Amino acid sequence: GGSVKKGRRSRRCGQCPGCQVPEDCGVCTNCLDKPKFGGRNIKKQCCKMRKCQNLQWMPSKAYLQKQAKAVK
Ligand SMILES: [Zn+2]
Ligand SMILES: [Zn+2]
Repeated sequence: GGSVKKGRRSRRCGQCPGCQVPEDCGVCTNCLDKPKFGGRNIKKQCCKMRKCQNLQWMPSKAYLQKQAKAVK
């Protein structure tokens, strides 16, 4: 259930508004959903301000399963 299926490889940049947030903004639905923000840690979702904006993506190869290694 928590595995990649209809998606591709993605890696957050690490220098955007999202990646620069190591804490909970405390004002977005996700954060406010936390007890410390009045919530109840029931929704405990990814902070809207934390979610990366720019990540490295690449086409999937689960359907092709081609080869791209140093065959020898
Ligand atoms: Zn937030
Ligand atoms: Zn980022």
